[PDB]
Amino acid sequence: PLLHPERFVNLGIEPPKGVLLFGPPGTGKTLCARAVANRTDACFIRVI
Amino acid sequence: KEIDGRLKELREQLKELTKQYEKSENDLKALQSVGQIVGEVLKQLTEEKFIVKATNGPRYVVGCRRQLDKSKLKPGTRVALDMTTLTIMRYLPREVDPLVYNMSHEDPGNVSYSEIGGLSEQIRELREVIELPLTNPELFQRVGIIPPKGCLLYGPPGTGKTLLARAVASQLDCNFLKVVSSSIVDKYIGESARLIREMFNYARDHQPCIIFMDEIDAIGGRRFSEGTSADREIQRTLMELLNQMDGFDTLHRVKMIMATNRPDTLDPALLRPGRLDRKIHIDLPNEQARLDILKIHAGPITKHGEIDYEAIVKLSDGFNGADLRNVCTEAGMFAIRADHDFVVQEDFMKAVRKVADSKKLESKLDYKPV
Amino acid sequence: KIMKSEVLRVTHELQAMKDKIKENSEKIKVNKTLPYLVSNVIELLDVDPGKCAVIKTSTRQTYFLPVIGLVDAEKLKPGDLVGVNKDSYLILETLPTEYDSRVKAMEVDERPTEQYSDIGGLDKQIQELVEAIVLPMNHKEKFENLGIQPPKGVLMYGPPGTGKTLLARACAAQTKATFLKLAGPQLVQMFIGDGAKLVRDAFALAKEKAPSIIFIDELDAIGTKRFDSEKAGDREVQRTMLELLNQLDGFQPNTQVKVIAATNRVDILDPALLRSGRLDRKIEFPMPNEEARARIMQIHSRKMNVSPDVNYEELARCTDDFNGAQCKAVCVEAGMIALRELTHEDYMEGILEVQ
Ligand SMILES: Nc1ncnc2c1ncn2[C@@H]1O[C@H](COP(=O)(O)OP(=O)(O)OP(=O)(O)O)[C@@H](O)[C@H]1O
Ligand SMILES: Nc1ncnc2c1ncn2[C@@H]1O[C@H](COP(=O)(O)OP(=O)(O)O)[C@@H](O)[C@H]1O
Ligand SMILES: Nc1ncnc2c1ncn2[C@@H]1O[C@H](COP(=O)(O)OP(=O)(O)O)[C@@H](O)[C@H]1O
Repeated sequence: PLLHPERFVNLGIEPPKGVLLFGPPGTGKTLCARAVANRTDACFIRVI
Repeated sequence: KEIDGRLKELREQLKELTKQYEKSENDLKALQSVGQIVGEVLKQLTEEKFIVKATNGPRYVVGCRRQLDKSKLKPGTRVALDMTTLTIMRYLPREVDPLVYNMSHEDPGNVSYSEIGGLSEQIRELREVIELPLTNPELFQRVGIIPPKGCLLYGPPGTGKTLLARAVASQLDCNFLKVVSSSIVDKYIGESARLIREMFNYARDHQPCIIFMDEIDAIGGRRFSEGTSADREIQRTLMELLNQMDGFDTLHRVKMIMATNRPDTLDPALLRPGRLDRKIHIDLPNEQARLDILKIHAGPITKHGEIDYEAIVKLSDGFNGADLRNVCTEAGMFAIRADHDFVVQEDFMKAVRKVADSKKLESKLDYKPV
Repeated sequence: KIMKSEVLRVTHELQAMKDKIKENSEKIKVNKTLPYLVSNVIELLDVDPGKCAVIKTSTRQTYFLPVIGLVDAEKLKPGDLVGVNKDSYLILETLPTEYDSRVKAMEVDERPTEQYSDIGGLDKQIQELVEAIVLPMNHKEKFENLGIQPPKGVLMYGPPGTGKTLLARACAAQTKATFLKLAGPQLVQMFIGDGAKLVRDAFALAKEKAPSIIFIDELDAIGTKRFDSEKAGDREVQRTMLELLNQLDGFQPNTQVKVIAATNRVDILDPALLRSGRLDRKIEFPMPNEEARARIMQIHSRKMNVSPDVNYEELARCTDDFNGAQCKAVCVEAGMIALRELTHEDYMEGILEVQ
């Protein structure tokens, strides 16, 4: 969706409405940080 | 005629109109009107010295100048003050609980209390608790007793309590106070018991006040274990209510009519005799009473003389008059279906079975009486 | 005769009359453009030996403006938030009050845009409540001339995912009037009278804003079936329940602001809300059949064009005991996987994921 290459037409209107990246204490939110670095300057904030 | 009829147009446009120059002056008069500060005279220091509490600020003392009738001023009277004119320029009576006033003086146009059937015993109970003490005090003078204070109504949520309360309210419509017993809560810590004392004072002003408040269980409670600050505000509000209605000084010609749904959870301190003189349970409507209510609800209905009312009575059981206008309604848009001018008995049968199947689902239709 | 003298006075006396209030109004409207003190009306019906007022000012003061020199007490009913002169210490003009913090905007949607076409399956029921709610809005004058006051309380009971929320909002959109949504399961407040206060200002807000749609959810949570055990006797929630009861008759004249209560099991209610003048229209919301479920998900996936010619018949066979919400989740699950299954086989796993 951040690349916005195909969300508008080929797939239905909008990309999937959300992500729940859960899991036991471990890899959780590290993939989020990796996605943040791989994406544009619209970068995440870690709220508790 | 042209010089006649053209006149009759132009002055009528005004009359009530062209009533603006003085309205303008009045609001200009307001523009340079002095706003006089308002307090309550706690006590009279001397014949010319009067100790007055500003409703918010400190107690000042003021003094009537020449003709303000210092004799009629009393400790606790309302007077207008000015931080500049040094005196009282005029005196002012009291207040009337405005929020309560309009919601107690906006009783909608109801029908007579004779339009509800099966509660004639409750009707005569209301007559010999309200009308009798004021119409004939000579008989009770020969008796030598005080009239009773209040009566309680309780039972299934559908009885006619709101209809009876609205009917007795429509009987007077001038000295009847309605209370819903839930607007007592507010943002501020104050104005909780202040209002309660205020319409009690209003009940002191007018002797034949009939006070009606509903859901005593909304303030009652049994006992609060590990009470919260909101729970603690109930118990002081309940205690203030108790000591202002029974307390040390009693009311005169003021009767309280209250209703609820859970009699067991009520606080035993309130329901003891002396505060609640009579307890009345409004039971299930009778089968012939349900027949009368059905006829009342089916009065202005286009129908012919084939309706089996006895069949409705046999099938519809345990159904308050509430469920009966449902049946009358359900026959209504059944008649709307297929565009039928009249209402057929089959529509009532469809209504009865649909309401009966509706009522099957719900259990515990009524609390057991105390 | 005597016209030409009369009107040369009259038209002059008309225009000069109105000009001075135009002056005066300005002289008081700038003051009305600078009010500073809230109006905690503590009224006296002070008949002049007509009325009068006490105003608890914002700065903690009280001002007894005589006979309320500007606003009639018929419209100046007591309350708060009504213009008061900052200099003249007089009532200035009415203004909107405060809607009890939470009720100011709890979840109030200004205008819903969901359409009636995207919902279906229970078309007989949806048309039934449209006749009982939407028609009393658009053709309200038809009921007025007929003489029958439309019923207001519609109770829509059925397992979750039957489209009650969409139908209520779609009906509100069709009426083109105000829609107010109540979070029913969260009306149980530890503060005393809080839920009672919330429902009041919700009714007050609905009355002040058009013939509205009061969509109270979780009526079973609001009202217990009176099955009284000491574990919980529904003591503090009976507070709010009868409060909702006494506000159901507030809008009986002029028949505006309808009440729509959504729940799953109607049997968990005592015969209090099931009243003819109160909630009377109970409409069943069953789980849609295979045809209806297939049509519902087809309408949901109408905005998706990835897999042509999917009759959804195998989906209807595999959509046993599923809700419209489950059908939407099934179709959007395809909307998440149908990248680069696809046809008649990317639908089953949606239900399997939730459990
Ligand atoms: N796949 C991984 N590769 C490398 N390091 C990882 C990986 N998963 C977790 N870690 C390490 O784990 C630590 C915290 O991981 P992460 O930020 O994902 O979790 P968190 O925010 O601390 O919470 P939780 O463990 O509950 O998900 C970091 O030091 C990170 O390097
Ligand atoms: N005994 C009765 N006679 C006539 N109508 C009744 C009766 N009981 C209930 N109703 C119907 O119920 C509605 C009034 O509600 P009500 O039962 O008075 O509330 P509550 O019982 O909480 O006071 C009215 O529409 C009225 O037609
Ligand atoms: N007939 C229908 N048409 C379209 N969507 C529906 C339908 N029925 C249910 N839904 C879906 O169900 C969801 C509403 O769920 P919810 O309001 O919790 O169910 P209920 O109203 O039965 O309690 C919506 O997001 C909607 O997509």
